[PDB]
Amino acid sequence: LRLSDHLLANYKKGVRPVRDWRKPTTVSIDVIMYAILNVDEKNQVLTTYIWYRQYWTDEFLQWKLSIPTDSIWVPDILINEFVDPYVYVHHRGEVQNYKPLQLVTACSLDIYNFPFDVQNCSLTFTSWLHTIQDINITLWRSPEEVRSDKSIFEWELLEVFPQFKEFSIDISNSYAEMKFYVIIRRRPLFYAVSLLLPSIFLMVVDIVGFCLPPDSGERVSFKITLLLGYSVFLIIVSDTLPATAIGTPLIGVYFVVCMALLVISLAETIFIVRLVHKQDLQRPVPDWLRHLVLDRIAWIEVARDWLRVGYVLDRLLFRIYLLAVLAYSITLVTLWSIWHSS
Amino acid sequence: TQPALLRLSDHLLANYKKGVRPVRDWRKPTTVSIDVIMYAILNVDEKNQVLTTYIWYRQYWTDEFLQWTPEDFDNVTKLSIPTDSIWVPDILINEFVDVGKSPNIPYVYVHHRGEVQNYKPLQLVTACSLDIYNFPFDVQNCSLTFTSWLHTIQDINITLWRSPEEVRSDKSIFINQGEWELLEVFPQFKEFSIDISNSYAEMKFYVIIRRRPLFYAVSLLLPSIFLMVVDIVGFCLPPDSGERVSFKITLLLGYSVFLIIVSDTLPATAIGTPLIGVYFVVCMALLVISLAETIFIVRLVHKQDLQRPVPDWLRHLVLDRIAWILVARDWLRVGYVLDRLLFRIYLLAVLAYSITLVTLWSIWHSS
Amino acid sequence: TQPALLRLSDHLLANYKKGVRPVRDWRKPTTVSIDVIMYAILNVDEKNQVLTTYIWYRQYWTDEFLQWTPEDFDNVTKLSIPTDSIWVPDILINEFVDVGKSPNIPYVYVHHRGEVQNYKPLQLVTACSLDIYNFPFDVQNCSLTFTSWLHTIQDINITLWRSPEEVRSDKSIFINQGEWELLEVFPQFKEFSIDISNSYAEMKFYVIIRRRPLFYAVSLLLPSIFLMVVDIVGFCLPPDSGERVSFKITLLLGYSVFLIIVSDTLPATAIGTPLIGVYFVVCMALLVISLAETIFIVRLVHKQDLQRPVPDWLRHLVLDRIAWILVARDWLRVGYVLDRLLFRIYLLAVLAYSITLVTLWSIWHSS
Amino acid sequence: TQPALLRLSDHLLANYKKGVRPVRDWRKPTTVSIDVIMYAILNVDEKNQVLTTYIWYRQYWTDEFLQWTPEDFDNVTKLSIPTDSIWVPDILINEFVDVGKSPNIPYVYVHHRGEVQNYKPLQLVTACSLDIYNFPFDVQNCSLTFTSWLHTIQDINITLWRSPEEVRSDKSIFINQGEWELLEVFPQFKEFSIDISNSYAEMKFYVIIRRRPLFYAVSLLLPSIFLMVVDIVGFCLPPDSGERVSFKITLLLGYSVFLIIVSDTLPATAIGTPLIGVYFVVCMALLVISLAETIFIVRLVHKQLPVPDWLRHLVLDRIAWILEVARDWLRVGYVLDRLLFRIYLLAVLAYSITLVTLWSIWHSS
Ligand SMILES: NCCc1c[nH]c2ccc(O)cc12
Ligand SMILES: NCCc1c[nH]c2ccc(O)cc12
Repeated sequence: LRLSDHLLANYKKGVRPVRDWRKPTTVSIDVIMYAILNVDEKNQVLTTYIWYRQYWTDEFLQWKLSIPTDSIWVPDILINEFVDPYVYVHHRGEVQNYKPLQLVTACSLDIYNFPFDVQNCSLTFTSWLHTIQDINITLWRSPEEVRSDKSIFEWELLEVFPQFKEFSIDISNSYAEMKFYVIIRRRPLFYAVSLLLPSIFLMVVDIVGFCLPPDSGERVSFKITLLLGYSVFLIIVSDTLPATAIGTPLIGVYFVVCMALLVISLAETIFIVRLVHKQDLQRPVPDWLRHLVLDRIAWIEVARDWLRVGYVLDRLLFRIYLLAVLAYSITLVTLWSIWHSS
Repeated sequence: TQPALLRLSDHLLANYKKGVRPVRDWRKPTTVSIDVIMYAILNVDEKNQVLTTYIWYRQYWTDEFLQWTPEDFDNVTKLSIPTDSIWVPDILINEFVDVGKSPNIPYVYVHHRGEVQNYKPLQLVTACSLDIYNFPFDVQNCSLTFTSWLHTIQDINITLWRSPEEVRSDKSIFINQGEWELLEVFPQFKEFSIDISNSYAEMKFYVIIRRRPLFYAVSLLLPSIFLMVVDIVGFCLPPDSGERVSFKITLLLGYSVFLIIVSDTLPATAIGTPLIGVYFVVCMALLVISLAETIFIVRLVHKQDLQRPVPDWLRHLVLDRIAWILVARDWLRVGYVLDRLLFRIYLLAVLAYSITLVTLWSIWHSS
Repeated sequence: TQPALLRLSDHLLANYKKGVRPVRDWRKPTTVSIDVIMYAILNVDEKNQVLTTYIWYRQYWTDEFLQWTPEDFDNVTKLSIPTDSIWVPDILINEFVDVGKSPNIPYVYVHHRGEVQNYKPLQLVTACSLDIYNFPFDVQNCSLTFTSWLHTIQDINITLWRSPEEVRSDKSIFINQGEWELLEVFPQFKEFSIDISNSYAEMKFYVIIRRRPLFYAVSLLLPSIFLMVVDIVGFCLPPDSGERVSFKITLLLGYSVFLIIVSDTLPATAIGTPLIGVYFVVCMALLVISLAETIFIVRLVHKQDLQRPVPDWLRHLVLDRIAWILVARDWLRVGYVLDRLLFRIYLLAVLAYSITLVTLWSIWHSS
Repeated sequence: TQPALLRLSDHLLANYKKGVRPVRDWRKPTTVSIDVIMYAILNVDEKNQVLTTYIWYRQYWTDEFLQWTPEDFDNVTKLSIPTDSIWVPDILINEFVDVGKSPNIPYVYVHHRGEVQNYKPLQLVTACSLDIYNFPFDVQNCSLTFTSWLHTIQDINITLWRSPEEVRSDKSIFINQGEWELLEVFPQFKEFSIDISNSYAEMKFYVIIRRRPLFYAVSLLLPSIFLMVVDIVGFCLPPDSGERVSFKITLLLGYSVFLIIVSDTLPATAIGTPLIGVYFVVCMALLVISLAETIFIVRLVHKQLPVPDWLRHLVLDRIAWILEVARDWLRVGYVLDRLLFRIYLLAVLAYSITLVTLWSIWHSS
């Protein structure tokens, strides 16, 4: 009890421990990651669980002692991109600080590879107000060699490595910047089942629908039901994939491409249904665009007028849709290869 | 005591009282200089109220009790002492709904002439006016006001550390990510007085903000126009006694899904739904009317039913409305002419929808 | 000489002991006038029955130790004593389930006669009843009980700064743009006694609020009405025709999705579900029953599976039904009477839904 | 002259020092009565294994240094002393995780015989083992232990202000319209000792909370059973080789939306998913299998190949006993579709049975 009274008398919080104020103090911090947490995909902020572990170098306190955090000085080393009591002090001249934190740090998020995304984010360390001409953050050891190889970890933590430069930080002329880039990976299984699994069947059922007779009215009902299916799947699209200034990911483009393609197919099918003997109306073609289109096809009552053109247009659209499906498959293969590479 | 930093700090904080305002004459109000630099507007979340933002905040007021003269002390020109030892003005936001989670930092700089610098980040959450009538092409005008919560004008006064024209166009450190882009910050100085004649000092920072609708356009708009163009052929291309019974209900369910999608991302507000939602409701009503028409004039009601006398004065109307616009046979003719009328109404509705989307885009771009 | 403020603050705070109730006679209670201004209703959580609201709170008590003659201290009649340096009473809301992220105001005005004014913004997370039987046309009242945690009437007595009418009809700074509209704030003071000699002062503010249902009406009421209307009008199709089968199938798919998201959207409390959830699940059951009727119809005529069996239950039940409403052929007649019965049931259900909506709106608008 | 309250407070705290046990004698201990009243169960995070409550915790210890004759201080028989100027028992919670944000009450009465009372609201966050295997019909049993911390009895003897019967039915102030229903608060007294030399004193405020399933009845159970019935009637209605693939994929999309809602509603634990997530996943798997088989059969029949004959013998012998070369393919597709329908009916029967069994266990409490 009386030990604290003696030590607290000859100590001031506001002053830096220095023999002379010209000499700059040295502060060391080692960042410990654990249990990576949810990342808000909106490209605004990500939340992670961290351990601080700050080590000091020189203090004018000499005589294990436990003291409240308000009885010893703690430097205001914080994070530049940052949003949202017992002290382990030794009599030899070293102090230890134990406190868990959540960064909830703002960063730049990449969605263009959803859901197989391996994005990079930074953890910059500095002091918000200190000029840091005397409290530089030169570290005790280099975390590059030791931290990178192994760590103690819906998201996967992959690699955290440091990087330093002298002059930086925009709040003031701050000498403290030891950036901690963070690499994370996402579990895609739930996202795969929720998005890719129902969508890929929406690519193969439409192929099956092309086997139906184009002139038959049953294909119209099939396309109507698939249009309702895309209407329903739009809810999944809106709920699952996030919003970003870059827009929808590379997967989201193919969804609207296939929806537009099926809309065009349905419109063509309905037009052919009208123009075949169901309604016909002896409607003639100008015979100019007809022969032009026939010449284009040449390289890779009222029956032949409409049935042939409808069939060839349906075959062309089926080829286009199969090409779109192949592009989708290639995109997923490439995304999975690049994500599993990391 | 050889470094004498302890001596300097204890000399400045010897007879200093934190609670007393630092003025030699009590009749002179203390003037606070405010600098606000935007960082992000992350997590706008619900659009009924609330606006989350991150700013970098500064304060510059002169303390007359910390005017220690140099050339006799350690010859320093800059001292840092904890914020818990000096008087700090009670500057607060009127819309200060949530304090948020921000690191409260000590050690405000104190100059050798007494000037105090109070750099501090603020993770603000404020309540402002959010008009979603033009969604997704939305531009919002939210206020970040700063005022003394309890001190009056003759106690605390508010000024700007830099001229307003510098504040408007100094979005330097702002990160240009997320769905929202900051356009303008407008500082204005309007006094505050609610009940009695104790004049307050209030400064308004009008944060003009803009939304990027690219994702929203791709996700919600382009499918909507696809359903419009499906309806346009659907009214005229499929004839009666066909698949129209399933067609109209399927597109009606699609429009209902569109209303659902608009609803989930847009919270309840004094305005019911944006203009796009109003047009979706109108198209749903038109589809209901078309379905009622088809069922009532085709199939079991009229096509299968026989010897049902249908008179009325509508045949007198079609002798004139068909000129203005341009029992089985009678039923087919009346169904066809009313279907053409519904075609014209829906074509007008789609034209109005496209025109209003163009108008909203023009307003959003010309902001 | 010393500044006027420093001398006055030293004179007031010398030999001043907080934690002692500032009265020169301990037998007279300290009257703490209370005034509350409602600023915003941040959130009304029916899940946890907690009301999140933001109010501007003012206190008013007389400290008999902080009295000074204005003739001295250079004619000063007001000060800024820190809050944590004097006696501040123990009034707090009994309904707290969370303190809230309310900023602290470290200053008060002490007048030259001892009158102390406390201004602070309170972010309240308080428990309520939150009956959702009338959703969306929902009117709810919440109490804000201000009483001292452990001070009786003989120690602390709570009154109103303003007259009850002024508190009731304030509507000054409230944000009239959210989901909830503030109807009134009803203050009334009742002495609360746990026993015969431990009466406690208590002030109750009744925050009566009213939801804005236009958004919910457009999002939920219009689609959920159009869908049942088209379901009614689709019974005009022949019961035995296969065109109704696809109609029923796709209507089932769309309406099932619609109800999935609706049931996700609707709130739920301990009492159960709103009055419209009953009609929604009733329509669920009715649509399932209609599809089962189609199942029975299709198997009769699509194949020869049901042609061989004959009705063993006879027409007695069917005869009673046709009296109440007013081999194949027999099965088709059974299908027709069941279809007519389901038509009556749908008509009754939709009529009841419309009457319920009208009654809910009339209750909501009247009060 | 001097105010009675001011003079009395000056006299009481002049010789008083915080940190020393108020009992003048060095032998007999300091009894500390306790009275805990539950107000609300704010949050139960099963993933983090933290129980967030809100109690009204009261202490009644008879201080000995705060004794005064009323006749000497203008008949003041009761005084309000700041809680930071006198000794207060250091009773903490053994299951402590976080203290939360609770209002600060800085006053405590002392009577003319030194009878201090300390009422305080606590937004406690405690760690208790939570099992969600019976969601939403789950009954939890979370402890609440108040310990002596520094003192090792014969200094502080924690006792109850009221008998366990009074504290058991503390529903006079509870907000009983939330998700969790407070069943009982049963206190248990037991002494634990680090060493045989001396023992500690503690209480065990067993708090049993039962979840109200009516919150999720319309959100999960009714939509789930509606989708089960819809899947059944969608197996029944369309022909197996007919125009069903479009309807089946629309149904699959709807049920995937339902699973999105479920994942946004159900809670997650390190133990695993509740008993209904298994049924949801099983129904998804069977629906996907049915859609894939129907797609395969329709593709083969529209291909126009007759039978592999490595399975026809077993299908006729075994698979057929569930109860034009493409015609045999259509028949075997129909047989497998009927088998899948029977499997789905068995699965929905199991789902219906387990819900009543879970409800009965929940109702048994
Ligand atoms: N910035 C608000 C200052 C203010 C002026 N009048 C008030 C009345 C109550 C209150 O809490 C605050 C105020
Ligand atoms: N002085 C008010 C004490 C108090 C607070 N909450 C209470 C609830 C019930 C009661 O009898 C008393 C109280």
